[PDB]
Order: sequence, then C-alpha cells, then structure tokens
Amino acid sequence: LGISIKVHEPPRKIERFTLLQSVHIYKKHRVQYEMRTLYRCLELEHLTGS
Amino acid sequence: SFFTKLTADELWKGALAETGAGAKKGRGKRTKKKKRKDLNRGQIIGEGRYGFLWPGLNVPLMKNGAVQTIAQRSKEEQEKVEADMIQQREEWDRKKKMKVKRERGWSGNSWGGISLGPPDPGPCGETYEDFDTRILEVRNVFTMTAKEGRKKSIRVLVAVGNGKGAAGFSI
Amino acid sequence: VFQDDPYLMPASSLESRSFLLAKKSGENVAKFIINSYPKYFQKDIAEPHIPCLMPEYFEPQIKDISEAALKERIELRKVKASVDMFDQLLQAGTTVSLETTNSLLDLLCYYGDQEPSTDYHQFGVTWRAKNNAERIFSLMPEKNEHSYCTMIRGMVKHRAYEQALNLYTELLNNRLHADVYTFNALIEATVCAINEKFEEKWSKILELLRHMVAQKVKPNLQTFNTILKCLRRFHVFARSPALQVLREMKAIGIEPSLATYHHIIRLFDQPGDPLKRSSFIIYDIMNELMGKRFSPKDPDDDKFFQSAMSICSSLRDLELAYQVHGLLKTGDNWKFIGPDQHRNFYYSKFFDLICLMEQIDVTLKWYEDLIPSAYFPHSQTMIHLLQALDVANRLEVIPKIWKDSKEYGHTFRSDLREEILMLMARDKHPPELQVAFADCAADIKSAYESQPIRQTAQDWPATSLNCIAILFLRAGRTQEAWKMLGLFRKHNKIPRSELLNELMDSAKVSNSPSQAIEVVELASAFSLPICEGLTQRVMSDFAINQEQKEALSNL
Amino acid sequence: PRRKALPPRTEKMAVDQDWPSVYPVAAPFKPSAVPLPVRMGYPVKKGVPMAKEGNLELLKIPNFLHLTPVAIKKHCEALKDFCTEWPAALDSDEKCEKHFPIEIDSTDYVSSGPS
Amino acid sequence: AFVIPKKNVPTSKRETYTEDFIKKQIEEFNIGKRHLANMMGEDPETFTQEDIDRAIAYLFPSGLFEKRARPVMKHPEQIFPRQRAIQWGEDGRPFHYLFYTGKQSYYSLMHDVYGMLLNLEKHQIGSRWLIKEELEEMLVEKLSDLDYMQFIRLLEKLLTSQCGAAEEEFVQRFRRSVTLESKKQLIEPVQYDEQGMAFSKSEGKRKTAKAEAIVYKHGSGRIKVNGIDYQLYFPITQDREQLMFPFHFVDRLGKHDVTCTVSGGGRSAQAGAIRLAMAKALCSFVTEDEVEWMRQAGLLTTDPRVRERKKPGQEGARRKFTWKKR
Amino acid sequence: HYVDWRMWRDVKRRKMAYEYADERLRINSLRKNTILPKILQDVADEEIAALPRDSCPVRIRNRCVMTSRPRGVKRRWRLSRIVFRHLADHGQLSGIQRATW
Amino acid sequence: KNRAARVRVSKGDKPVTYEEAHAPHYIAHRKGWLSLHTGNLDGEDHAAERTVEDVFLRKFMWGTFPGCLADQLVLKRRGNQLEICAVVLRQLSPHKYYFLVGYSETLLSYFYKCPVRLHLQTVPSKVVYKYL
Amino acid sequence: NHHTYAELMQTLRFLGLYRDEHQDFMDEQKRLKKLRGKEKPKKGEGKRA
RNA sequence: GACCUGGCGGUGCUUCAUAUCCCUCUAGAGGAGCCUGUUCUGUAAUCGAUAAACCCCGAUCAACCUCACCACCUCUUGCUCAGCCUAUAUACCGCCAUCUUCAGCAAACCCUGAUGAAGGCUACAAAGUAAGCGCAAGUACCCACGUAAAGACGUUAGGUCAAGGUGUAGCCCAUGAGGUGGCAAGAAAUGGGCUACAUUUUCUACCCCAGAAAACUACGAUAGCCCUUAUGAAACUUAAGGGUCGAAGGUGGAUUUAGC
RNA sequence: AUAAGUGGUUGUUUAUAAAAAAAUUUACUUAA
Ligand SMILES: C[NH+](C)c1cc(NC(=O)CNC(C)(C)C)c(O)c2c1C[C@H]1C[C@H]3[C@H]([NH+](C)C)C(O)=C(C(N)=O)C(=O)[C@@]3(O)C(O)=C1C2=O
Ligand SMILES: [K+]
Ligand SMILES: [Mg+2]
Ligand SMILES: [Mg+2]
Ligand SMILES: [Mg+2]
Ligand SMILES: [Mg+2]
Ligand SMILES: [Mg+2]
Ligand SMILES: [Mg+2]
Ligand SMILES: [Mg+2]
Ligand SMILES: [Mg+2]
Ligand SMILES: [Mg+2]
Ligand SMILES: [Mg+2]
Ligand SMILES: [Mg+2]
Ligand SMILES: [Mg+2]
Ligand SMILES: [Mg+2]
Ligand SMILES: [Mg+2]
Ligand SMILES: [Mg+2]
Ligand SMILES: [Mg+2]
Ligand SMILES: [Mg+2]
Ligand SMILES: [Mg+2]
Ligand SMILES: [Mg+2]
Repeated sequence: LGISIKVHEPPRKIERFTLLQSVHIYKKHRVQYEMRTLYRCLELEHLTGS
Repeated sequence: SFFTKLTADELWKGALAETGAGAKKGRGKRTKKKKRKDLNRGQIIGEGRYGFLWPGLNVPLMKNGAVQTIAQRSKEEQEKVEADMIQQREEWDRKKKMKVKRERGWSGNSWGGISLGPPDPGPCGETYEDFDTRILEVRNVFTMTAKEGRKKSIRVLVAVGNGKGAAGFSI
Repeated sequence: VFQDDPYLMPASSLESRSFLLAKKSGENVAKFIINSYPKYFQKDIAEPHIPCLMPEYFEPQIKDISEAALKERIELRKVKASVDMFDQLLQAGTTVSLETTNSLLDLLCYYGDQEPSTDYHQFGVTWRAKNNAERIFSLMPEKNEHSYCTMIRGMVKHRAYEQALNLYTELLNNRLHADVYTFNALIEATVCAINEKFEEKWSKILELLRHMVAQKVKPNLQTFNTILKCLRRFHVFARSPALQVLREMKAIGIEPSLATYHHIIRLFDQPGDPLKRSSFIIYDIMNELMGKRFSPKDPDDDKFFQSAMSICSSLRDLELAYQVHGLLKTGDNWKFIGPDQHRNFYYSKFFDLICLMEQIDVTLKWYEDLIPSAYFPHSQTMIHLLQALDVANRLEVIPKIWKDSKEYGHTFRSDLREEILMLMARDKHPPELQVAFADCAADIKSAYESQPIRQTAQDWPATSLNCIAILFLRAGRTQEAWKMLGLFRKHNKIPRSELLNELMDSAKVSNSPSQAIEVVELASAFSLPICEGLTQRVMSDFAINQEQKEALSNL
Repeated sequence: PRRKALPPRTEKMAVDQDWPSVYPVAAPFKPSAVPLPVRMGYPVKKGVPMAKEGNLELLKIPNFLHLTPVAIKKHCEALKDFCTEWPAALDSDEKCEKHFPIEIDSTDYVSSGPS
Repeated sequence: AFVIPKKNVPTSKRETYTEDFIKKQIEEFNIGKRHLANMMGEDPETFTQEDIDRAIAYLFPSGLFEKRARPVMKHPEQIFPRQRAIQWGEDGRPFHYLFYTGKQSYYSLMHDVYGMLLNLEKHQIGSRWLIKEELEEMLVEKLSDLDYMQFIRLLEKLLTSQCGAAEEEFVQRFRRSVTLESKKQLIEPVQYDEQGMAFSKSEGKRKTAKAEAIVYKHGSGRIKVNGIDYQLYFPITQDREQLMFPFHFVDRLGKHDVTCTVSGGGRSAQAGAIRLAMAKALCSFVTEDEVEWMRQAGLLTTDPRVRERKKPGQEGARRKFTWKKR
Repeated sequence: HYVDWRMWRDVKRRKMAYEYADERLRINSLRKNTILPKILQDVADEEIAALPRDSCPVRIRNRCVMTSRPRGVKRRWRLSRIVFRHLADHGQLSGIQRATW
Repeated sequence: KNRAARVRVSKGDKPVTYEEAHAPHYIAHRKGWLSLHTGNLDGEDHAAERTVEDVFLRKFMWGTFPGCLADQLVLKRRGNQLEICAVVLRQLSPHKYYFLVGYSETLLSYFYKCPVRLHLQTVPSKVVYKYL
Repeated sequence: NHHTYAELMQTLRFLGLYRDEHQDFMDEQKRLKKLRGKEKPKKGEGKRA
C-alpha cells in the first residue's frame, strides 16, 4: 500500500503470582502461575486519514 | 447453582469409592458393592419432560413430504411416554437381578472341577478346541513386600486333555 | 451454508435440501425458546447495543381502550384482539379515526379474517360470505376511496372476483377515482373470473384502460406485468398483443423487468416443432439484455432464468445458453436464480445442453465447475455425461464417472448403474482400459449385491450381468466369472447370446477342457435355442462321445 | 447401514489451484480442506507427531491460511482504491511541524469481547 | 464351561509402518510440497525444506516452548523411525546366517572386524568414536552398552596394527567428527574518530550493571565514567582498584584514555562491568599473547554469578524456615 | 439458585448498596469537609446512620462466583484459588501457565 | 504427589487423548490453551466475564451434544465474534447435527449478544494418543 | 446471574434440549431413596406436631 | 519340624555421606520486651490442622459484614422443581502432605525350583526378553552450569464432608431461613517472628575523605498514656503520624535451626 | 568394649457379562 513501516520488539512482561497448592493446610507448598505479554510495535509514518 | 454441577464420570467415581484406603489391605470390609449405572442409556436427544416434538431431532423432519412444525404431545399422551420409559428401565434392571446358574464343580463354592473351556487359539492359527480344561486347585498365596506388605498372588492348577490319551497340567 | 466435514457434507440433492431444513428447524426452536422465555435473554452485554439479538414481544401491552391502544393490535397484526377491542370500543361510542379504521380494514382483508399462525400455542374456496370484514364495512360510517380499494384487492386473493367487480361499481357510483393497485388487482379479476376467449377479454381490458386514462392513473411496472401474467391462458392469441405491450412500456419509460420477459418467454414457448417465431424473440430479448444489471422490482423476477434456460435447452441453442448464463454471472445478477428448485432446474438443464452440444474437454471443465460447487446432479444428468463421453469416444473417464455417481447418492439408481456397464463392455479395449473397467466392474458388482432395493425385489438386468462377466474374463478372474454362472441359474436369468458366444473363448484361453464341459452342460439344461447352436460348435471342437449320449438321455 | 464419510476434498484439489478461494476469511483449521500433510504433537517414544485428523493441537493455532502472500497482494490491490496520497510537500518532520505546529494524540483499543 | 473374560492384551497399537505405508507417505509429501509452494506463491521446483519450514511456521504459528511439539511437514524418512526389513522370505528361511543370534547386524559387524584383524596377521583429534545411540541407528539393532564397548575395543585394536587404505576407510565409517571451539578472545575492531584518534569500544555486564567502554590507543590514564572522573564516581578504593586491574596487568597504567558509561546495579557491580568492558576494548591494543594472559587471569570472562530467586515455602534463595522437630 | 445463603446475602447487599450509593455519596459529601456548619453535619451523621445497614458498601464480600468461598479469591477472575487452579490446570484460562524461572 | 489434571498410569489399557495425556506443567510447552481471548493480557479488561462465559459454554455444549464430543472445545474470540470448535463423533444423524448446530448457535447468540459460530469436525473414533 | 443460568438450563432440560448428567444422577438417587422409604416428609404434616 | 519373602538387628565386611554422619565454618533460636500462632484457663459464645509431615497452619488475613458461634426476637412450599457449615475424611471425588535430599513400579511371555511359597545374576557372560510409567532426556529462567519444575507404583484408613461436589445415615414449625446484640479475655505455658542489648555503635549531613554522641531523655519498645490524621455508617479497638514516656535488656541454662 | 528400660487393645480376601437411534417420492412456473 506504499506506507513506510518500521518494527521493533518492546520488552516482554511476565506477571507471576503464587497460590496455595492444597485445599486446607500445607502452607509451605505453593503453585506459581504466570501470564506473559509479548509485544511488537508497528511504526507507520506519513499517512493520510483515508 | 448451575455452575456447581459435575459430570456423571466425576459423580460415579466419588459415589462408587472404588479407590481409597478402604480398598487397600482389605481395610474396608463392606461386601455390598454398588454398580455404576449409565443414566444416559435409554435417553433420546430431544426427549424431555414437557413432551415437545422438535422436527429434525426428536421427531422426523419431514411428514408427507412437508416440513413439520413445532408440536407438543398431549398431556394424556405424554403420560404414556413417561410410563413406558419407567417400564423399560425396570425390565432392563430385571435382567441384571436374574441370577445365572453357574454349574458347580466338586462343591458349590469350589473351583475344582469347573471347566475353563478350550485353550485359547494359538498365534499362528493353532487351535485347541479338542481339549477341555478343568480346574484342580485355586489358592491365594502370599508374599511380604517392603512397601505394601501382604501381597496376594493366585496359584492355579489346571489339567487339559482331549479324552484320547493326550493330557497335561500347569500352574 | 453447510458444515465442511467429510461426514456432514451433503452427498445428494435430497440431503442438500434436508440438511438446510434441519439447521433452520433448530433455529426455530431456539427462536421459539428465546421468545417463550424472554427473561433468560434480557441481559444486554453488547456495546454497541444489538437490537436484533433481543427477544420479541408479540402481545399488546396496553389494555386500556384508546386510539393509541388500537394501533398496537394493528401493528401487532392481532386480528382477534383488534376486532374484540373494536367491538367494545364501538359500544362505548367513542369516535374512531378514518385512518385508524382504514388500517384495521387492511389487516382484516389482507389475511381474510384468518389469523397468521406463528411458532406454537389449498384446494377449495377459503373465502366465506358470512365474514366479519363484510360486517365491519356496514358498521363503518364513512368509507373513503381506500376503504373500497383495500376491500377489492383482498377479494382478488381469495377468488371473490364477482363481488369485487360489484364493489368496484359502487366506487364508480361515488365518482371516486381508484388507485394504480386497485386497477392492477382488477385486471386479474376480470380475466380469471370467466373463461371467455381472448377477444372478449381483450375488449374488456381496453375498456379499463380508457377508464384509467380518463381517471389520470399513471401505470406502474406491475400494471403491465399483471396483463402479461393473465395472458398466458390465451397461449397463441395474445402473442401479437404482447409485442404491443412491450413496446408501449419502452415508450412510456418503464423498463421491462425480468418478470416481464418471464411472462413473455413463457407465453411464446408452446408445444411446437419449429418455434422459430419464439426463437427470434428469445434471441432478441437476450441481445437487448446483454450486460444489464437488474434490480428486484417484481415478485416474479426470480423465475426468469429457469424459463430462459429451459427454452434454450429445448431449442438446443448452446451459444444462446452461454448468453443466458453470461448474463446471470454479470454484476449481482446471480441473486435472481431463485430457490433451490429453480437453481437445480437451471443447472440441470444448462448442463444437459452442455454435454450434448459442446466439446468434451469443455464439458469436463463445466462438469468440474458446476458440481457439487453449485448443483447436486440428478440420476439422469449422469447418464447424459456418460453418453457425451461415448460420443466423444472418451471411455477412460467412465471409471471416474462411477465414483462421482456414488458420491452424489446414485449408487443404487437402476438406470445409471446399467449404462456404465454397457458402455464399458460394448467394445474391447487396450489391456489398461480393460483392466480399469474390470476394477470399476467389481465396484459396481458390490452395489448390485448389496442392493437396498433387494428388500423389495432384486433386479439383475441380464445385460448388466453379461458386461460384468465379460470384464472379469478380460482381467483373468475366471473363477469369479464362473461364480456368476451360479447366480444366473439362481436368479433364473438366462445369459445373453454374446455372453454365451464369448464363453467359448474363455475355455480356449484357459485350455481347461473340464471347465468347458461345465459351461455346455448348464446351458443345455435351459434348452435355449442359442445353446443348441453352441452345442454343435462344441461337439465339433471338443466333446467326449460318452458325454454326448448322457446329455441326450435327459431329453 | 451407517452413513460413511466421503473422502477429504483435498484429493480433488489441484496442485495449482488458487488457495485464497479455499480459505477466503479467517476460519479454523479443517483437515479435510487443507492439502498439507502437516503433523503436530509431541511424539510418543518411537512415534511420530499426530496426523492432522482430529489433532486438537492444530485446532488451537490461530492459523494464517486466509492470509497467504498471494492473498495479501491480491487484497491490497483491491484496497489501493480506498487510500489517498500523502502531501508530497510534507516530506520531512521539519516540514510537518512548520506547516502543522499542533499534534493531537489519541489511542484506540482493540480487544475481544461483546462490548 | 466357565468363560474367562478375554483380556485385550494388545491394547497399545504397536508401531507398524509397512514399506507400502511409507511410500504412500512420500507420495503425500510430494503432493503436499507442491500445494505448499503454490499457497506461498513460490516455484514448486525450487521449494527446499527450509522453505517448507519457513512457510509452515508462518501459516501455523505456535509459541510452544518445545520445538518437537510444533507443527511440522517433513519428508517421511526424516519423521518415521527406521525399521528393520523383513528378515525371512515366504518359505521362512532367514536371509542372514546370523539370524538366530537375535542381532545379525551387530554380530555381522563383529564377525567382520574380527576377520580384518585376522587377515592383518596373515599379511604380517577433532574426530570421535560414534556414540552408542548412533551405532544403534547405523545397525538398526537395540544394543547393550557392554556390546558397544566391546565393539569399540576391536576398532581401537584395529587402529593400533598397521592398516591399508581399505581398512582405514572402514574405521572411518564409525569415527565421527567433533568441531573444536577455540577459546581465543575475539578482538574488537580498531576505529577512528573525527580527529583520527584510534579507539576500540566494548561492552561488559556484571549482575544488573551494563558498561560500554571506549579505550583510546593513546592517552594519559584518564578514565571518565558517565562524564565524571573515575575517582569521583567511585569514591570506594576497592572500586578504583578494579579499574586499575586490567591496565596494571598488561603494564599500561598511564598510557590510554577511557570513556565509559555504566548503568544498573550497585557501585561495585558497576566497577566490575566497567572492568570487563575496558579489558575487552583494551585487547585491540595489546599483543595476542597478552590477550591470552588476560584471558587466563580471568579478566575477559563475564561473571555469571547473579542473584538467585527466592523459592516459596523458604525464607530465601537457599535459607529455610526454622524446622521444628517437635 | 446461588451457591448458598451466604452468597445470597451478598447478592442482596450488593444490590441494596447500589440503590443507595447516590444518596450515601451526597450525604457523605456534606459531612466530609470543614466548610459546612457542624449543626448541619451532625444532622447528616444521623441521616446516613439511618440508611439500611445492608446499603453500607464495606459489608460487600468478594466471594468466589462459582463456589462462594469468602477468602482465597483472585480479583481479576473473581474465583477462589481452588476454582482458579482447576481451570488454569486444565488449560482453560487463556494465556495462563505454570511459572518457572 | 501432584494430582491436578493428571491421568494416572493404570495398566497399559486406558485410552487417553493428547490433551488428557499432558499435565499442567506442559500447558505452554507441549500443548496450547483451550481458549483464546485478550482478557488475561497485560492492561486488558473483563477476564472474569470471559471466564464465566467459557465455563458455561463448555457445560452447555457437553449437555447439548450428549455423547458426541470426542475432545475438549476450542473457544476463540476475535473482536465481536465467538468461535466454538468441537471435535465430535460420527454416530448421530447429520440431520441431528445440523439441528443442533443451528439451535446452539442461535440460542447462544441471543444469550451472549454476539455472533456465535460452531465448527464441527467429525472423527470416527476418539483419537488415542497413548494407552496409559 | 445464577438465577438465570439455573432457570434457563432447567427449562432446556424440561424441553429435552439439554441433558443434565448431574440432575439425572440426583434424580436416580432420589428415586432409590424413595423405594427404601427414605422419602422427604410432607412439610408441616410431619411426625411431630 | 523345615522353608519362602519381607522387615528388623546395641549385625560383619567394603565403600561412602552432597550444609544428607562426625571433627570443622558463619549467622541465629532457647534469656528480655514486643508481635503473631497454639495450648491451658476462663466465657452464654464456632470449626478445622496438632511427631517428623500442627503451631503468621485453612486466613494472599475476623470492628459490623465475613460467620459457620452464643443470647434474644421472628419466618414456614421457604433465593432455588426447597433447604441443612448436621454425622461419617474410617464410604469418597476433587486438591495435597510424606518418604522423594528416592529409583523403582511393571503388564505380556519364557525359564528355574521333582511344575511349593518363590526365583531369574556373571560381558573371556551361566536364562531371561520385556511394551508401558517414573528417573533420564526435553523444556522455563541469564548457558551445556545452577535454580525451578518434574518426581511413578505404593506407604501413613496421613489432611481436608467447613472450597465445591457427593455415597450412607439423620433434621424438615427446624439440625432450615432471617434480624438485633454480643463473645473473641489472660494466671499464665509454649512455637515462630520483630527489635534490642551498643563503639564494626547512636544522631545529623552525605548516601561512603564530615561533625557530633557515648551510661542521668547514653544505647534500648513497632509497648503503655495523650493528641491528631486516614479508611469506614460505625474505630475506647484498625492503621499512620506527633508528642509524652525511657521499661525489661548489659549477648542469653539444658538443648537447638539454617546455609556450599 | 560406658550406659541405651518400655510400648493396653484390635485387624483382611465368597467369584463374569455385554444395547442402539436412521433414511418413500432424486428440477420448476402454470392452468382447468
Ligand atoms: C479409634 N481409632 C482407631 C480411629 C477410628 C477412626 N474412625 C472410626 O472408627 C469411625 N467409626 C464410625 C464410622 C464413626 C462408625 C478413625 O478415622 C481413626 C482412628 C485413629 C486415628 C489416629 C490419628 C492420630 N492422631 C492425629 C490422633 C495419628 O497421628 C495418626 C497417625 N497415623 O499418626 C492417624 O492415623 C490419625 O490421624 C487417624 O487418621 C485416625 C483415624 O483415622
Ligand atoms: K456428605
Ligand atoms: Mg509438592
Ligand atoms: Mg537470607
Ligand atoms: Mg531376612
Ligand atoms: Mg524468639
Ligand atoms: Mg525468646
Ligand atoms: Mg480453633
Ligand atoms: Mg481441631
Ligand atoms: Mg480431623
Ligand atoms: Mg500421627
Ligand atoms: Mg445450620
Ligand atoms: Mg484420609
Ligand atoms: Mg483424601
Ligand atoms: Mg475404628
Ligand atoms: Mg539442567
Ligand atoms: Mg520443587
Ligand atoms: Mg525430568
Ligand atoms: Mg484419619
Ligand atoms: Mg512396665
Ligand atoms: Mg505391641
């Protein structure tokens, strides 16, 4: 389409949190979970509204 | 709540209690054993309590070359369908309360003398339908293990023979 | 519109129809539940709001007797609620607006005092003289032009032509001009009412036109289409008058729609050998319409293409069919091909004409494009593709045609499962084709064996039986071919002379005198006149003297 | 009898067909419609990745079969019609901020859900 | 007769890939290979495997961390496990005279290598003896580790004695190749600034600190960390002793100018990142023997010792909560 | 049809607290300043202390929406740790995995 | 010993699917997510409402196609759209499948106020990855 | 809205369009208990006054 | 009587022991005050965990609510095609502890023991072949390292009917539902922690070249009283700040934890 | 070659079973 475009990767985010592994006691035993968010930025330049 | 309802597989596994510490080491001594019932057995998709007739699912899609419309069985008619469903279930259960006559060997509760039929057919088409197989002795023999403890094995003695001079036995 | 699974893909035209009805049936049950239990669907999560994924409410929610509450029952097309409320409202003595009364009349007349059926709760005259609509007009104190017009139009739909004409008289007595729609409805009434010849109807028509001009009523497209629609009864006397009508519209400025030409081409295409008059007109019509984008203007615009194609195929005009099809594929014209019936008809005829009058290579191109992409064949249109393959002397494809035949639900069709064998056995072929047709042969053998019709009556065309046997011999499955002999005797199906004649060679190729004797012994039992001629050849070729007398002693 | 499934239509597909017609828009991977012997799945020991048919791993991919290079170029040709041209006078950012000193920023947030 | 329930012993479908089965797979790959090139708008006749992998990766994007779990479209011979061919004919006679040993391939090889040694008596780096897992694939026979070891002993016993060209090429069938990595420091390009002064620049990393150093070929001993004299940026002596270390070791205190930037970490991790960045940039202006000595002094290695995560249910990276016997 | 009566009592608290929020806001504003006369703020104190106790928003409890658990709930999903894990461990929560580092 | 979403070993006779054969520590390693939306991404909203919808639909589909599903649903969301990708068996009449596709799609679109589609993929039998 | 999810899925079961394996399980158990005589007593008209 | 298998032996020999034995190294706990569990006492006034593998444990958390408790007052087809935090974790699912800081569990065969319970090892090899499941490999994090994660079958009827669900038994004018108020204290005894006892310290400046302090507001309370503020409808209670107040404590008995 | 005492009670193997639901009209408009 004749648009000028540059791409880079912003650094990722890894959000972790811990939960208890058992229903009742055993506080020393945990399960840990994460959600990775990966990125890519498309830098377009000099565009008209249409 | 709709969201606390589980599946039949999860429900029977808990209710039957096949696993647990009771099973191990014969800790549980309750002979009475429930059996899983498939409650989906006689169920027809589209068949419900209100008796609606859905064209293409519960009833045929086309009638006389014409597409049927939503219809609902009469109250008196629905009673018969529900009453009939009860009968089939009962008779289905009836089949499973009938006790089978196990031909007895040397004694009523003995395995000796009972027949095991012909030996299983061999790999390369070898066949043994000439031979009969009678049990001679069943014994629960035990060993001790470091982890479990009393480990049961079954030692069985059978004899095979065609009745024409050829016979053997094995444990 | 179908699910794209090998197991849910429709495999016949019946399924193609049946699967779409099942999907639509489930949607009615959904819509039935959604509208029967609105409260379970009254939680709007959408942004922006989607009005069409909300439940519908069909019951009037205002029970107070007022003019506004009347509009609800009219808008909600609740015939019973309106009349009951109207009766009470009239007893109260309150005044009902003329417009409000007119709207109430339209609903009562349009449906002939018959409540439109929805969700859940033909032959003969449906109109009844003692109907409420008639009574309401008497109670109506003021009757405007719309009152007369609306009443006549409904009478036409319910075949109450005679009184509609009488009611039209009262309109004239009031010196009231009728609308365009009233005239269009009246045109059908006069023609459909009586079965007079065209000339008598033609005069009556001209009388109304003079009234129309006198009343300064400007005609519509429908106005003329109704004329052409009625003129199909006089299938030869209205031809020339029709050409006047067509040219007249073009003069006024009203461009003919597809419905117009539909009536025309139907009218001119009567049982006849030459049909050259029609022919010319069809050609001219298509030349006129080349590269013309159409818009829906008349309810019958969908029936054009199926008729056009039918005539094209009757005249066997391959170059004209390409123009008809060429027009359909321009712009958004394909949307006029109509329901599934119309669509199969079109493509069925269109393709029959292709197979007959087109090069084989181009027929196979159209074969791959149309099926099953656009059209699920019928049993016949496989036969035509077979014949066209024979005429082109391209029998290397017949195997493929058999597979496709199964894949479109024609595995058991009697007519089709025979032609394939005949053509495959008619002639000898190179080893390859011979073997190829022999594999196809066993494939069709399975079908004859597992016939579902066997539950009714197992049919075994001796010709089909012959072809199989021949092909099994040409492959080397003599043992399997010999098993067919048992089946002949079993079904009591005498073999064909050609099969019997070719059975001699089978023994020669095998050079097994033992088998040769078995063939003659069995054939002789049936005392077939052709068998006797064979026996003479066998006796000359190979026959033991001791065996000959044994055969004679049985006689 | 028991309804038999037809063969996959990948067999009736020409090795030179236009693939964009088969998957015009974004649609879930269908084994019966993709003529690739693609396998996915961590293999059992002395085994192979699992065949496309019934492979739930392949159905969990958001595939790009509706956006092949061919398809994209074709698409963008039909869309050149919609777009207008950048003022050739506004070559550099220097020229942009000479003629247009103000800049207005705003963000649009594309996310999946009913709202 | 008591009918015992027949156990479905062969539940597990055992891997059986008939030669015909493979050929139907190679057929489908070739047909599929052409469809893949067609979708990608490329020439079906030059579509290499690396084009198959790039295309499959794009059309079925998966982030699964294991590569063996991702979608693949490979030649059936690179996918299916190699299988031993039928070892006997229709009559039932095995084709190999060592069939009944169970390992005709391994013992055939052992028989051969033994003979080659026997004949020799009648006549008179960068390469590795293939591992066992390789020999088993070359022989298609599941092999014992003690089998392997005995086999290799013959081979080595073969090398010791004199061998002809024919024997050496045999041994080479089992001698693989090992690419040897050089522990030789890569030297940074010498560059030139606007005034024609020679410098090299390198990077260093220590914990969460990152340093970039520009070392000038000639100078006075001026280090300027983040635009500040090194003595003012690092008021702690130990920090300044770390910046001395690279230049002192090669006898170049007072001969170079350094401009570094560092960020992250604490003061002492910054000193060690700058030490590494300066040492690396300094490698361009010393001899290759001095570079090696700097490598053997530990001046050119990235320190991998970084903070270890705390674990749950513990007090620290290693520290446990108090354990209560009772 | 809520999981239990403790959830049902929270359903009602959340609903009543919503009904009175504007009134409660307006009355707090009067008594949350130094501008107004104290004799007026004292009336406001009385007025808001007379609104039903279940309109007080601090009485809302964030219970698991599936099992009604009053503690151990992650607020982004409104689920207890037992229920969250059950979905997370079967692969049914988009983009949520076991963390290892 | 861990238990969550592990199918135990048994006696070499238990058919298990690729999905069932993998424990939660394989969810981004050897297998993917049965749902895909944007709620659980950094900065995104409505993860809770997505999660309640996904728990209902799985339940809805399990009882609406009784005995037909051969594995777990794959739930997808793109903007306003919702895609339900089932793998079903080949025992029900295709007439019944079409009824249920049309029914479920319609009912769910009015319930969750969005365009909802349902892509079936029939298999003969449940695809067995491993005999545990 | 737990009132809507239970009431919807209850009519869908009474309509025949939803199979509730859990409610089927509980109905079976309820049916068996009734046979054993362990049926719920009528409210108010109970054993006690 | 004689065996088989396991266990155990203050049983032999030989190797070992990794912050997994001893001698070694560093910082702590056991004494003080405080904080927070538990027990015991009390109260009309919850339940669970309770050698290792309970004891800042369910709780990533209780002023009301939460709540299940107690007192009083109400309701009866009742938010629900009811309900029950009633009994039974020794009927169970679900999710886990524990060995495990393990390497073993093994179907199917074949052989040995006179065809006993059982057993199956030698590489210059003598009866074992074994598919699967663990370990391993792979993957996550910053690497081939390390740390995670993983870790079978079983053992401890180990924990959890009070996450939810549920078999069995029980309650149904009440063992259910709701409102108002209230308890949740300390003679103490013990577990874990926080802060100290000071000179490698205290206070300011600076965040590393300073000035002061240093046994009568030296060091030392995050504790008591007072005030204010924050949140809340509600704070004598909860938290933050300020002031006031300068307590015990002067490196802690038997014993005891952690770390490569 | 030091010395190391004790542990209420109680406890295990009685026998096998299975379902299907399903298929008449394969192409118009039209008229009396
Ligand atoms: C009376 N004893 C023999 C017993 C009985 C039952 N339950 C019944 O018999 C119940 N009977 C009904 C069903 C009510 C009729 C029991 O359920 C139990 C026990 C024993 C306990 C012992 C528990 C013990 N501690 C916590 C007090 C313990 O430390 C152990 C241990 N292994 O170290 C236990 O086993 C113990 O926790 C436990 O589980 C017991 C029971 O389960
Ligand atoms: K219970
Ligand atoms: Mg663990
Ligand atoms: Mg530490
Ligand atoms: Mg012993
Ligand atoms: Mg302490
Ligand atoms: Mg202490
Ligand atoms: Mg307590
Ligand atoms: Mg307790
Ligand atoms: Mg307990
Ligand atoms: Mg204990
Ligand atoms: Mg209670
Ligand atoms: Mg237990
Ligand atoms: Mg348990
Ligand atoms: Mg007991
Ligand atoms: Mg590693
Ligand atoms: Mg771990
Ligand atoms: Mg591992
Ligand atoms: Mg217990
Ligand atoms: Mg004593
Ligand atoms: Mg004892």
